[PDB]
Amino acid sequence: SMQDPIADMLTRIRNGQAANKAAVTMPSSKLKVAIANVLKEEGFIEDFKVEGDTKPELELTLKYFQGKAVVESIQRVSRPGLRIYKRKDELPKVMAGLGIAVVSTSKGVMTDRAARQAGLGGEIICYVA
Amino acid sequence: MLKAGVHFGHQTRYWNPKMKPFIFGARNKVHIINLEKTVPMFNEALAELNKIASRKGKILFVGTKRAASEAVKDAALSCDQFFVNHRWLGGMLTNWKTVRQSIKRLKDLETQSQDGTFDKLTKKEALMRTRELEKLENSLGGIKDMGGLPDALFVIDADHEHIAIKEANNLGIPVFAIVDTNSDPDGVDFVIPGNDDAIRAVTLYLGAVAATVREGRS
Amino acid sequence: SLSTEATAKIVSEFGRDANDTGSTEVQVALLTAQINHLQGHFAEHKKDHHSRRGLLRMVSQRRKLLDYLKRKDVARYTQLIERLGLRR
RNA sequence: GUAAAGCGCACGCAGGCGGUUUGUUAAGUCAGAUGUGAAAUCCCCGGGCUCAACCUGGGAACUGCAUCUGAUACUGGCAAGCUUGAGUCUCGUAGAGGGGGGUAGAAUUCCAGGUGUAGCGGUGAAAUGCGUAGAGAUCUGGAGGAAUACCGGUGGCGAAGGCGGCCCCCUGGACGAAGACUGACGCUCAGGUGCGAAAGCGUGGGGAGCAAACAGGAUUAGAUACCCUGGUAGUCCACGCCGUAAACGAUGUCGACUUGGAGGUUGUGCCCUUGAGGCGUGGCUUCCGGAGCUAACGCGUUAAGUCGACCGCCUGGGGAGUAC
Ligand SMILES: [Mg+2]
Ligand SMILES: [Mg+2]
Ligand SMILES: [Mg+2]
Ligand SMILES: [Mg+2]
Ligand SMILES: [Mg+2]
Ligand SMILES: [Mg+2]
Ligand SMILES: [Mg+2]
Ligand SMILES: [Mg+2]
Ligand SMILES: [Mg+2]
Repeated sequence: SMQDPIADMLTRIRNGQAANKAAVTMPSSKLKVAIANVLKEEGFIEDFKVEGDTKPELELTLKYFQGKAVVESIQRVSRPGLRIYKRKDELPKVMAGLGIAVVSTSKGVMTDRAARQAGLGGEIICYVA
Repeated sequence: MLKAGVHFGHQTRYWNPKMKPFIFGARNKVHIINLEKTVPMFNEALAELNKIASRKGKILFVGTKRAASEAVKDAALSCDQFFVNHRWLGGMLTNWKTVRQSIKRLKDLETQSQDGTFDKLTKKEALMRTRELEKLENSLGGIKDMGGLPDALFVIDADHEHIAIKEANNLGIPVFAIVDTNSDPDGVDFVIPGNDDAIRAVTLYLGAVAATVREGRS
Repeated sequence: SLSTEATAKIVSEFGRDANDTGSTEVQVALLTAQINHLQGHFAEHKKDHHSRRGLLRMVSQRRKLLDYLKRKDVARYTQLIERLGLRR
């Protein structure tokens, strides 16, 4: 079952990007949003929406560049049944910096760089290259 | 459809998920080429063409298809153009260095029986070779005079002249083809969603491009 | 497996409202139905393993429903078991 | 998947993982501080022996544990819900699903009698064998047992193994339809429990055909076989036992994504339904194939593609799935 919601979003993204699709649909959730936000605020997706008041969806728009998709690669990290928490001096650097590491901190779910400089660690999420 | 409203769509239901972004419907059990959005590729296909055409660029025109042949043989004859409508050999582009030589015979043997150098020696001899020329002018007589590698190339429908695009894209020759439904618009960097035959259709677009070609060079 | 009246009957008898068969009570009851009644079809035949396999489903499905109750509410549980003498 | 490797298949305790909203807690988590982490090693910068090895000052580090002060996104606890997961109700549809009891017809074998008379049976030939005590053939009646032609199929059902005439009884699952309802009650599962082709075992029945064993007749250099003529267990039944198979898709269960083509089976919505018919929209299922995957063969929305929860298993061949 959907024991891991986050993973669904990540996977649903790369898969779509591969089949060349405008956006992607999926039931959003509190976290799914914050995560998707970073994906936008960082340059991986045009925008996103959450249709449905009773049952929230997610008009996550996919982004592309030349003859290829922007999202070159994105995999899950702190997956369930195997969580991952790192300290301020532990936060990794996705693709030597050319990538992003979504991390959830007690101050919010931003990128590695932001959370790192802020001086606080947090549970990692994914490594959107 | 601007004016090309004389072919609309074709290819029953075999189609191709790739050519999808170039359809309007499927009435009468067959997809309908979205000529409403084909107009861009239509006249524009000649745009990028006139450019290389102005530089006396060597532009080829393939189309072995029975129906196209008789019409293509004249298409490139607009001026400084070459045509290939008789089974695209496997080397007249990627392995030109070889075929280019086989052409020689075509030249001489032709100019031979063309002038006075033919009715010499024995008859049987000439009689036996008085044909070779023909077969040669078919698979070369149109792309013979070509100095070397063509600046670009324009083929009717991808599928058919599959090899044409292949050998080309390998050298880096622009692909000006008219892919439709079944056709695969991946080998053609210059998408031209349109019928793959229909006399009234082919002719219309045949001499069509030629325009920017002849109008290109000054 | 069961019958219209037989079912509908036990339903209301455990449904605060009507057509609320989803109710945990109605389920536990409806489940035990073919259960404590199929005993006959099994007291004999025996070799009827295929239908046996299913018997367990309505048994286990009923089991989880009970354990669930004990967690979502103590009362209803300790009060429902009695009406059927379940759990010994 | 075929190299070593998916338990033959189910149910399920423990364990692992857990859809969504809010609040609350602040345990995991992170930030800070404080102890403490012996010194010596190690490391950085720097000194001292002619350099170096060696010695040495200071710092870093000692991945850690404990307490205190915060932060609250995320995991957990808790409280209240929420409906899309799961399930219940209703009405239907399809089915070689299962147990039980009858029953029908075709054929085989055997018995009895008629007609009839020199063969038959079998083979590559033959022979053994059955025939003048009258076979074979053919006809009439009878007894008995096992299996159900055609339909029948890329078909259907089942967890697996498996499951075919018809009729009834008892019964399991699956699927659609529009709703009504419960409100995460879920996914997986070591061990455990149960199911398990065929053969085999026990007791007791039954026994037509087929047939291990065994006996003849051939074949052959030999023929403990293939072929022929016979034929015992068994095959069938009830109850109990044994658990194996190329228990094979040689591919664990569950959930979500991902171009297409043709065909099958079964359900439903709408439609001049007038009409076979058109447009859809579910379950299951064949074959072809794109991306990608693959060592290749090949897999390909029923994946061997892209991912997530859980479990089982492999670590060179022979010895050996043997010994103990
Ligand atoms: Mg092998
Ligand atoms: Mg193997
Ligand atoms: Mg298996
Ligand atoms: Mg120390
Ligand atoms: Mg919480
Ligand atoms: Mg047996
Ligand atoms: Mg026996
Ligand atoms: Mg099935
Ligand atoms: Mg295939």
